[PDB]
Amino acid sequence: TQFTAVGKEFNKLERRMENLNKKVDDGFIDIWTYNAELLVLLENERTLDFHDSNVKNLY
Amino acid sequence: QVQLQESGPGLVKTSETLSLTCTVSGGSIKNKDFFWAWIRQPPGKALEWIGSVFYSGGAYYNWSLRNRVTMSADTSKNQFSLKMTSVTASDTSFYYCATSYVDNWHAGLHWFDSWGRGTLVTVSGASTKGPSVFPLAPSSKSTSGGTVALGCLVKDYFPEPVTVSWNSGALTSGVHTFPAVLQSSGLYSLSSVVTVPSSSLGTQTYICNVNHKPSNTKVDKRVEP
Amino acid sequence: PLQLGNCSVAGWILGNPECELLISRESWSYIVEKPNPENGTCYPGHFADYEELREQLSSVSSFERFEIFPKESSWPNHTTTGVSASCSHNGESSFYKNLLWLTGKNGLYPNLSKSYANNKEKEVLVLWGVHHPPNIGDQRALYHTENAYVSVVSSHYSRKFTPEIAKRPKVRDREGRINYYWTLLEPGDTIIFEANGNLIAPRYAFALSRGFGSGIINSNAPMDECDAKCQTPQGAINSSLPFQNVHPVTIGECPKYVRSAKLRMVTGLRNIPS
Amino acid sequence: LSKSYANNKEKEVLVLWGVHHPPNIGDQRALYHTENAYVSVVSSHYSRKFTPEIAKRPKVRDREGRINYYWTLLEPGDTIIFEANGNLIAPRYAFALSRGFGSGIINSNAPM
Amino acid sequence: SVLTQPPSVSGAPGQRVSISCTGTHSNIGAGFDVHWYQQLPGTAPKLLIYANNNRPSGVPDRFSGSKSGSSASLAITGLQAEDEADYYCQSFDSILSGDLVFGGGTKLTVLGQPKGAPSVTLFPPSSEELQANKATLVCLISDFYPGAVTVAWKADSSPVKAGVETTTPSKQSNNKYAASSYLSLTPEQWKSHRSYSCQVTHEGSTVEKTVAPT
Ligand SMILES: *[C@@H]1O[C@H](CO)[C@@H](O[C@@H]2O[C@H](CO)[C@@H](O)[C@H](O)[C@H]2NC(C)=O)[C@H](O)[C@H]1NC(C)=O
Ligand SMILES: *[C@@H]1O[C@H](CO)[C@@H](O)[C@H](O)[C@H]1NC(C)=O
Ligand SMILES: *[C@@H]1O[C@H](CO)[C@@H](O)[C@H](O)[C@H]1NC(C)=O
Ligand SMILES: *[C@@H]1O[C@H](CO)[C@@H](O)[C@H](O)[C@H]1NC(C)=O
Repeated sequence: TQFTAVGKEFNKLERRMENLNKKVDDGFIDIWTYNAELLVLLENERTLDFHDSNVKNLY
Repeated sequence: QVQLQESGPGLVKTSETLSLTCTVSGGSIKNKDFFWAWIRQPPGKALEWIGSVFYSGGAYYNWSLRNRVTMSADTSKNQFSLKMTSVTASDTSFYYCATSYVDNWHAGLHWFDSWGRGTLVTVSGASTKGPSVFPLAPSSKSTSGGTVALGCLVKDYFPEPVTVSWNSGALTSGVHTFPAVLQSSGLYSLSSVVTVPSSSLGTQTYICNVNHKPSNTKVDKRVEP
Repeated sequence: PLQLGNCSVAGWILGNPECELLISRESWSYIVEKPNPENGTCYPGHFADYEELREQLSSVSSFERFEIFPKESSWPNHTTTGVSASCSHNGESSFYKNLLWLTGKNGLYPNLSKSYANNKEKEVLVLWGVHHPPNIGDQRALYHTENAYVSVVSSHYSRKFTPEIAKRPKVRDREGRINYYWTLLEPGDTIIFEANGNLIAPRYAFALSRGFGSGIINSNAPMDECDAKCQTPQGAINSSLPFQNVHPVTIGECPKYVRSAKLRMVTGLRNIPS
Repeated sequence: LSKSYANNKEKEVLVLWGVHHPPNIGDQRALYHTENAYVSVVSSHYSRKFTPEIAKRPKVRDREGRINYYWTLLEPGDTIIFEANGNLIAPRYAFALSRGFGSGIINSNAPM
Repeated sequence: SVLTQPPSVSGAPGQRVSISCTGTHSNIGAGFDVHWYQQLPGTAPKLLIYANNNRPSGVPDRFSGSKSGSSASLAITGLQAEDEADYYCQSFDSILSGDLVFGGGTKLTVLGQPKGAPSVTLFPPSSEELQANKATLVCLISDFYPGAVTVAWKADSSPVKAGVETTTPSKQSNNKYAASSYLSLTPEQWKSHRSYSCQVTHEGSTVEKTVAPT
């Protein structure tokens, strides 16, 4: 990650930009929250499966 | 530590435009701490500020001149300039270039240093006239008192001035270039004189180098008795 | 950062008499403002492109206040004593430190013309105001004209302001208004002010070098000597991890915000010891 | 002056004009012989009245004076009216166009 | 000139002179510093005092500056002949645009300066000049004090009025003066008379010089 200031401030006659900006911020949170939660679930199963295959092979 | 030199003297037709350039040596014109000035002085009269310019072209001008003057800087050539429009006879002055160390302009605590020699700009409807140089030689009947003098006679030129050196600069001792005459015909006549010992009269070459920068009229003259 | 206490960016930048922040800072990484500052535009009016100025002033690498047009000497044929009950300091009508209220002197308000060549090699934030009286009486009393103008021009700005007099709801006890304007004067450029009335003349301007790209945080959290890579409104965060669930609106090299409560990766084996 | 233009192109017409703003009242009077100048420009989707504002300005390309540039994309079948008593930098050439997909500008010294 | 200076001041050597510079509410009275310049005959001005009382290098403790209210003063104690020059004060004026301003200048005269006599040298029309169908006699007057002279020409031994053209005396580096007188004749006039003469009168005392066509 590079240096970034997420926040943007708008005036009472800039409600569309305000919302456009909310759409961006929320869309990215939606993606990262889904991806991150699912990646961890998938690769935790993969890690556990990997140990199992190593002990079965050591045997 | 900086040296300033204005452009050559010359004539400007009435209602026309005056241009001058100053050349900075011993340092850069591209310095945030200086505002480069143009000051003027009508002969025999007082000093007047025209304007001051930053290297970026940002300038301040004498209120009374704000609409006739324009100043610029050329960071490559290390020069700053003046352009003055719709010239009147009142614009006949000695134009000097100087500089000011400036922190905050409107504090008004700044002065002028590193002044140039000055340049005479003559405003006239008249035309540029070159000089007729003649040798002023000492007599073949003269019995030497102790010393002796010879000279150069610069005749009917316009405008002022003429630079008179001797032996391309070699001769400095005893030299005396006299202030010119305004021949009541509008033309000028000036004469330089060098005083030498009697001994070195026949035994030395005397060449007076005359320069009328207004007309680009360089003339060298052998003064022989 | 730049802590503003009870002041807003407007209050601090205009020089509201309740804002000062003693011997001031010359560089800041971000700005700290309270959720609702109580000291801003003490004299009411519109601050032009305020959210834009706020963004441009977020991070600043170099910053110097300089008396663009010194109060004590710049206006010999104008009065500069102008103060307001709405801009009080302690128990007395004061005004903004960075601006000057020019009104008539000896029955006249002569034309003014004051240019400024940018000799700073940095951008210069030049701020002014236009006064809009509530009635024609006041207009005539203060500026001795009914046909007033305020021209402000640079090589990249040109606006002519004419005052508009009107009956207005009182704000901080004023029917009158001062509209605030600014420009970032480019290195080497000249700005010209020319007026016959209503100019709230710039007094102090600022030579600056605009930083990376930061923002403002509105938080009542204490300031501290600690060093971070990621700042949140409620406190700083350890930036080494890829994700955080602390706050969505941050400043820095930050982990990605996630709605998740836990994100733990198994390294070892299932712990089955009995 | 009063000069209208009915869009007979069946395409959008990019109409460009300018408003001259002299540095002094002398020049204003010299060039336009009015101190109370106007430039009206109106279509069915544009309406702006321009009054010149004279002022002392820093010179740019040796000018104290300014020309502010304006444009509108006149819709097929629409009329545009220009009406002025001074300061109009009148449109000479206009452009009938059909706006493409959605592109952009590239700033590059690469060969074509 | 927005700043006012006395046209002139004088002093005997070793005395103290004071050149005043008086301003207004928009310049000195507005708090702007005052600076001074020394201008010697036929040279560009040079800085003498900067920032009210500061001396640049090469300026002796004799020169001092003071500023009070809306007026400034240049003082010179122990006056020397070398100090004889014009003196300009400079400040700043905020009334309009914010301008740099100068005073009208003050000519300083140092007194008790020796009454030196003129050095006249007279030249006949050159070989090249007469061959160019013109004739000019050049009478060069130099190193005289005070700067007042009357030049009278002589054709044989009779007065001349036509062809005579003389300069107004100018100040030299040494504080002495110099003049020139040029007599215009035709080569015919030059040859027809036995000898021409230049008579220079300075403080009643007169100097004569002569030239003949051989
Ligand atoms: C700065 O903010 C303070 C605090 O909000 C303001 O002070 C209030 O002023 C009113 C005036 O009618 C008083 O009744 C309140 O008691 C004050 N509040 C506090 C908490 O002291 C003040 O107006 C602001 N100053 C400026 C110049 O903007
Ligand atoms: C802000 O205002 C409060 C009272 O509302 C006060 O206690 C505090 O000291 C003020 N100053 C700062 C810098 O927060
Ligand atoms: C400025 O004010 C003075 C009076 O204090 C007055 O005499 C003068 O005319 C005014 N105008 C200018 C431009 O000096
Ligand atoms: C930051 O996080 C990493 C990984 O979680 C950890 O190793 C490190 O000690 C943390 N440092 C601090 C100061 O919290």
